[PDB]
Amino acid sequence: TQLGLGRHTMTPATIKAVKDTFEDRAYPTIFYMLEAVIHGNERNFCALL
Amino acid sequence: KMVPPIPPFLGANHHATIRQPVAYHVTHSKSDFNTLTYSLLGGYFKFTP
Amino acid sequence: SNPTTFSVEAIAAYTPVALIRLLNASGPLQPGHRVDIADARSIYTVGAAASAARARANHNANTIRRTAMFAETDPMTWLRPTVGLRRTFNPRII
Amino acid sequence: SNPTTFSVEAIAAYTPVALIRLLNASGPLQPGHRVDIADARSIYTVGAAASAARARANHNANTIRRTAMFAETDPMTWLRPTVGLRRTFNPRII
Repeated sequence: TQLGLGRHTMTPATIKAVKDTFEDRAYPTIFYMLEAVIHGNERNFCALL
Repeated sequence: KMVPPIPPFLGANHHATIRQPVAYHVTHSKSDFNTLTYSLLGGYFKFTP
Repeated sequence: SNPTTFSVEAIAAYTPVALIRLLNASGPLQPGHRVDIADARSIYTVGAAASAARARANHNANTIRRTAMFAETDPMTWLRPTVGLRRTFNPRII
Repeated sequence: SNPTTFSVEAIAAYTPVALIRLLNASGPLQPGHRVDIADARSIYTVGAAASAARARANHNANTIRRTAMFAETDPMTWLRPTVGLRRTFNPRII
């Protein structure tokens, strides 16, 4: 609390959405497959926009 | 990252009008966006007698 | 295409594999025969990727040719800076 | 235009440059030859702008001519004030 007085904080909307998507158990495995395959290449990401 | 690069053909810090403390004021104050502007205007007042 | 002749799996099988949307794996198998196998696996996917890239063949009367995507030479760059596309549009050309 | 003969880039090149929507630059070059060069650059630019101003040619059958823009004489101004169009309308005449 002492460090974060005037520093940037996150709005409650994105906190609610992000908490829901880490607590989602019906998360599709398609996202895991695509994240495993494109594997952080800019050439692979921008080819699948 | 620690010294602001201002080339000597464009005026140095210790000769210019706007100096380092005004920059340190504007980058390290987290109060508001209205009172920051009025405080910055309260900065820009001459110290001539 | 001849003579090898068709993949019945078996083991060989034939590396292209020039079929489209094959429900041959399932399909019957039924199951695989009594051979040791090691690849099998690799030569199947190598042929399958070819039998999708060559199975493209058409749909190029709808493209909209691929481009440089990012910024790169383009061997002149001395009278025209280079900018590529972000592929967000719909290539169909009608 | 002729005989000069055609900009093959090279550095001559030919100063207009009377083509439209050219996929000539990129395009192959591939790359430029063994010459001195600096300009090139300006001669290309003045030719390209002129080959777009001339490439208008039509679309003036859709104008709706340009107007006085701002308030200026209008060489009488002694029986009528002057006020120009602020062009936010769509000029097409149809």
